[PDB]
Amino acid sequence: VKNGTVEEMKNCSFNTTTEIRDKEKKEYALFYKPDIVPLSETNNTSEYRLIN
Amino acid sequence: QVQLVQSGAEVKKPGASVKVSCKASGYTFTGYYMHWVRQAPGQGLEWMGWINPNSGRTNYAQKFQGRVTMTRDTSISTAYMELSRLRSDDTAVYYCARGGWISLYYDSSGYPNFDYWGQGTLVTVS
Amino acid sequence: QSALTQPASVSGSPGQSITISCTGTSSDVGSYNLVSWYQQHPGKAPKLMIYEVSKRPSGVSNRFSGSKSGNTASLTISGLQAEDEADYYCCSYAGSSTVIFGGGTKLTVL
Amino acid sequence: HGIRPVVSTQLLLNGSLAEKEIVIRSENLTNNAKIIIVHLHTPVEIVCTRPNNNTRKSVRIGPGQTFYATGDIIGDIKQAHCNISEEKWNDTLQKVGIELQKHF
Ligand SMILES: *[C@@H]1O[C@H](CO)[C@@H](O[C@@H]2O[C@H](CO)[C@@H](O[C@@H]3O[C@H](CO[C@H]4O[C@H](CO[C@H]5O[C@H](CO)[C@@H](O)[C@H](O)[C@@H]5O)[C@@H](O)[C@H](O[C@H]5O[C@H](CO)[C@@H](O)[C@H](O)[C@@H]5O)[C@@H]4O)[C@@H](O)[C@H](O[C@H]4O[C@H](CO)[C@@H](O)[C@H](O)[C@@H]4O[C@H]4O[C@H](CO)[C@@H](O)[C@H](O)[C@@H]4O[C@H]4O[C@H](CO)[C@@H](O)[C@H](O)[C@@H]4O)[C@@H]3O)[C@H](O)[C@H]2NC(C)=O)[C@H](O)[C@H]1NC(C)=O
Ligand SMILES: *[C@@H]1O[C@H](CO)[C@@H](O[C@@H]2O[C@H](CO)[C@@H](O[C@@H]3O[C@H](CO)[C@@H](O)[C@H](O)[C@@H]3O)[C@H](O)[C@H]2NC(C)=O)[C@H](O)[C@H]1NC(C)=O
Repeated sequence: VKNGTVEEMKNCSFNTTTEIRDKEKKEYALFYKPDIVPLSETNNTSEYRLIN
Repeated sequence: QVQLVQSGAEVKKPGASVKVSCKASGYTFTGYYMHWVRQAPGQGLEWMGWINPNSGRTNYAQKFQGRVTMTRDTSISTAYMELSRLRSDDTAVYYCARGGWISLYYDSSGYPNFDYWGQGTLVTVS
Repeated sequence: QSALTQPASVSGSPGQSITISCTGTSSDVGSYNLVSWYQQHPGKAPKLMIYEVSKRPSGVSNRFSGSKSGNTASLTISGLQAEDEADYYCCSYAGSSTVIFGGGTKLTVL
Repeated sequence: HGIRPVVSTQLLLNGSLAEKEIVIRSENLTNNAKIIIVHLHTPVEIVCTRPNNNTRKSVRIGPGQTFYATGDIIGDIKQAHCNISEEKWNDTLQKVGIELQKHF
């Protein structure tokens, strides 16, 4: 997704616990901008967090 | 009036990549979608894909994802079609068409309404 | 992968009403009202003849018509002439922002 | 009678209609801190839409419990929007204004 006047969504990848509870895999999902917040006050345009 | 102009003739060896330019004049380039189709000699029209001039949003049909790419230049108002991995059966005429109206409220990309057509670019792999 | 089912040869005579019908699957023509008809002589680009099943664009006379029933759509041409000997293409919207064309037809005048 | 539990903040949707005319309710008009309700006589049609074609994803987050998110958007990206008619809305606002002018 590219620049536009729409609110748009962010494609975020993260590690999720698989059916094995001592193992992790990689997954991705599209999230709305209000539901995404920067992780820390430091300048980083790639690492983010949920609003919760 | 609305005019679409492409290259006249194109000769390319198999396995290489080709670039096709579709220059549009007489209307705002960012007001309508731009569609690319292909027609082999004897065979009918094959729809390749569409591109939105405003954003970089492009969509391609099956058997073309990754094999072809579409870009645009708004300053000169010219669409670019880059096709790689040319085979022996790719000898065909590529046509550039004008799609529906961009409204930002309903999806007009899929409407098969092509008012104007270019003369076509003849790619030959003989 | 298969395109829309269309007849490969249609023949007629001058001063006659002839209908060419293209049919498809339940997802292309079953529930979408976006069916278009284009014509194309050999050696030049095509042009629009009918859009949105029954509407008519500016510049085309009242010789052509259209229909939309079930999973098929028909182009009706009344008063054929020798100039109509060309290729006719029936295009439709197949969903998921994809556009699909017909197999191809060649009108013949006897 | 049937009570519709519609969640809204600024407007009232799928509510009841007045019998004869627009009726204005308020605990005290002098106090500006209070909230003043206006019950319309004629409804105003409103049509909201999300043209985007989202895809439902499924991620196994934990044992036996799934998590649903948006996987991909098919087609072009558009703006979800609501539509109302300008003339009817203006007429309704003028009716509310003449009703308010009784107290002012
Ligand atoms: C919630 O509300 C919002 C609004 O708040 C709703 O959003 C609205 O949604 C509706 C539809 O749902 C949209 O209507 C469409 O509008 C487009 C826009 O066209 C306008 O702009 C054009 C571009 O203007 C620029 O160029 C001209 C030169 O061309 C220049 O002069 C101008 O200054 C500017 O630089 C204008 O050209 C166009 O003019 C046309 O219409 C005039 C009447 O309005 C007429 O007087 C003119 O003579 C001229 O004919 C207009 O101002 C419309 O294009 C579109 O209509 C097309 O699409 C419908 C449906 O598909 C179709 O039935 C029509 O027949 C028409 O199809 C023509 O265009 C196709 C390309 O899109 C083309 O493929 C067709 O063949 C056909 O072309 C015809 O003309 C050409 C010559 O150009 C000819 O060669 C052909 O043979 C053929 O005759 C719709 O009316 C609203 O725009 C939109 N609102 C906004 C703000 O975006 C929303 O939907 C609501 N939500 C819900 C859920 O309801
Ligand atoms: C909005 O997005 C949905 C989800 O992709 C679209 O529905 C999808 O429509 C396509 C048709 O183009 C379906 O493909 C068909 O699948 C069947 C097997 O189920 C296959 O036999 C056909 O040949 C064809 O490939 C697809 O299954 C269907 N997906 C779902 C989940 O229903 C929908 O069309 C989009 N909206 C618009 C207006 O296009």
